[PDB]
Amino acid sequence: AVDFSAHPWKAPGPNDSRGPCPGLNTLANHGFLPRNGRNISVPMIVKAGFEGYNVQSDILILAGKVGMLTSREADTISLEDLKLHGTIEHDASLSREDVAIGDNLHFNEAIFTTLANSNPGADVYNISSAAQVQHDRLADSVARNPNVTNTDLTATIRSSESAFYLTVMSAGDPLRGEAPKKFVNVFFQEERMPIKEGWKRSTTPINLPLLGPIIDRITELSDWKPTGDNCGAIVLGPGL
Amino acid sequence: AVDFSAHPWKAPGPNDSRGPCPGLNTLANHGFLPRNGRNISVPMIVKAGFEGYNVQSDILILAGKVGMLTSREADTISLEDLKLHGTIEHDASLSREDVAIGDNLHFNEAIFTTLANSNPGADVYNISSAAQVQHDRLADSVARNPNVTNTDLTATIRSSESAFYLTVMSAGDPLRGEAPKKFVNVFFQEERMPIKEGWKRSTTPINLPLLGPIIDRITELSDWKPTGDNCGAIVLGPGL
Ligand code: HEM
Ligand code: HEM
Ligand SMILES: *[C@@H]1O[C@H](CO)[C@@H](O)[C@H](O)[C@H]1NC(C)=O
Ligand SMILES: *[C@@H]1O[C@H](CO)[C@@H](O)[C@H](O)[C@H]1NC(C)=O
Ligand SMILES: *[C@@H]1O[C@H](CO)[C@@H](O)[C@H](O)[C@H]1NC(C)=O
Ligand SMILES: *[C@@H]1O[C@H](CO)[C@@H](O)[C@H](O)[C@H]1NC(C)=O
Ligand SMILES: *[C@@H]1O[C@H](CO)[C@@H](O)[C@H](O)[C@H]1NC(C)=O
Ligand SMILES: CCCCCCCCCCCC(=O)O
Ligand SMILES: CCCCCCCCCCCC(=O)O
Ligand SMILES: CCCCCCCCCCCC(=O)O
Ligand SMILES: [Mg+2]
Ligand SMILES: [Mg+2]
Repeated sequence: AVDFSAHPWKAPGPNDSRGPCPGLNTLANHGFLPRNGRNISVPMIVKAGFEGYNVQSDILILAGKVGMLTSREADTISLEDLKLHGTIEHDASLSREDVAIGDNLHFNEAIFTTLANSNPGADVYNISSAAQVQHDRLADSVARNPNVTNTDLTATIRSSESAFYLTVMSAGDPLRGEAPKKFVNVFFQEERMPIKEGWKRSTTPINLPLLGPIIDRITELSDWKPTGDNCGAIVLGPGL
Repeated sequence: AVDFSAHPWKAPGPNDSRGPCPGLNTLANHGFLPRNGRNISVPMIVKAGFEGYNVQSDILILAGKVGMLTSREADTISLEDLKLHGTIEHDASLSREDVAIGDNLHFNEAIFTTLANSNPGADVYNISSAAQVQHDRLADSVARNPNVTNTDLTATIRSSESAFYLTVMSAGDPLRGEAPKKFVNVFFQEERMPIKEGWKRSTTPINLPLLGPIIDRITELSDWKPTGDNCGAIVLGPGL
């Protein structure tokens, strides 16, 4: 009963709220979430992620309610609210700069180069390439950001995000933990579902049982180590 | 204008969900929240706290959305869900036991003795008595619970809770940070608004600007120090 032809991609206008998350931004750009990116609740996110990507309520409720903390409203956010550093938003992003040394909100092609150039010799990104990218992005933050934060929690969130692009933008079974570069690149660079390019919503549900072993393997292959205090404390609201 | 005659106290039935919070339990017991204690949203908490206690949306949105993390639902909790240790629920409670060594959910008269016996020779509890109680309760946990968690965050939450009973159950201006023992005792022991005893909803709004100096003073007088790592990390959801 979901009609993708009734969900065309449209570029956001200058006052349409967009955040640091390509997943939610893409849903908004197709009208699965409000195109203005505002007044978004967790039930709305659950429905949009199901309809758009076949992502299940388990992960979207867990992440969604943490995301709600970033606004001043009782039960909604704007997508831009999610840029709040140290709730979910973190250093060593795949396509954004660290907030201490740049723009933690907008897609940045220079940052994205690392991901774009990963898995040489193949037309997919996969678990080993995803891990290499995480290793390299963290190394970049440690090199260049004097305020870098790197904890078990940020590392887990980062692997979760890599698992998302490998699964949601997959061509075959999302279980395989690989996704066409052509699909993933459109997802990040244009925050668009690559429909003309051949992408289709997964027919396999993407939930925590599916993602968990992928996340853990990405972490394992990334050669991640604690670097500092390692306290997994999140920011509980804006303006504290 | 709030009609308290239309909000009578009724004892919870066997299937009514109740949690570790006397504030929310009392609102449920008067039907300001659903008497069954289920499917409770942050907007419902905001409205109930305003109507019942004149507590404003600043504190209830902030605390409410953190409380939402304790359930598996998109935008509601059951009151019992709030017992989840390490989200809001903490050791050295005023009226509950530490989860590692007892029941962190139900009112416990033996624990409550410390509060009940505080401020000898006055008919109010006040900021100095509240601080002494927090000191003594923490000392008890440090003595008897080898797994005690005691951090900047838990200390702040604890002082916030003491500030709540001093203000919401006040007779005079809540600014004064003192409340009749007869009112506070009914609040904890029966999770009832002490209307027959003479209590009335504050005509002064109770918000973060009002609570903040009370919180800080309680902490200052309590001779507080952190335990161990002093890591302000919360549990982000159940079953992790
Ligand atoms: C469930 C609700 C969601 C919330 C609240 C959320 C929130 C966020 C936030 C705050 C970030 C920024 C982290 C950072 O890079 O600093 C982010 C990144 C990301 N999210 Fe989401 N997200 C959600 C769902 C999704 C979904 C459904 C996808 C699907 C593919 C997704 C894919 C991503 C990816 C790939 C990134 C990494 C961007 C980068 O590192 O540059 N997210 N998310
Ligand atoms: C006017 C509103 C409220 C009042 C007056 C109030 C009052 C209190 C008090 C006095 C305690 C301490 C109980 C003790 O130490 O034995 C407490 C504990 C608690 N409250 Fe509230 N509360 C209010 C709102 C909230 C809200 C909105 C939430 C979350 C949605 C919440 C969650 C809790 C939790 C989880 C505890 C347990 C902490 C612990 O003792 O371990 N409260 N509350
Ligand atoms: C936000 O959404 C709620 C729920 O649908 C609605 O009642 C409210 O009017 C909306 N506000 C705006 C500004 O659109
Ligand atoms: C990822 O693809 C590369 C190149 O095809 C391959 O060498 C590597 O084994 C793959 N890793 C996984 C986990 O499939
Ligand atoms: C960031 O690091 C610099 C250099 O160490 C330091 O002066 C500054 O206080 C830090 N800022 C934050 C946000 O901690
Ligand atoms: C209400 O909470 C119950 C658990 O108490 C949960 O099963 C249900 O999905 C929630 N939703 C509704 C429809 O009330
Ligand atoms: C609390 O009451 C006691 C006894 O009346 C008094 O000694 C003490 O100074 C009071 N403290 C405050 C903060 O008012
Ligand atoms: C296995 C744990 C995954 C959930 C981590 C906490 C919530 C953050 C959501 C991660 C997804 C995202 O950030 O896009
Ligand atoms: C300013 C840091 C506090 C962050 C919010 C956590 C919960 C606030 C405590 C509210 C009182 C209560 O738990 O009943
Ligand atoms: C319930 C905890 C929330 C905040 C507790 C610590 C700060 C005191 C209140 C904030 C005062 C203010 O700046 O308006
Ligand atoms: Mg980031
Ligand atoms: Mg407790």
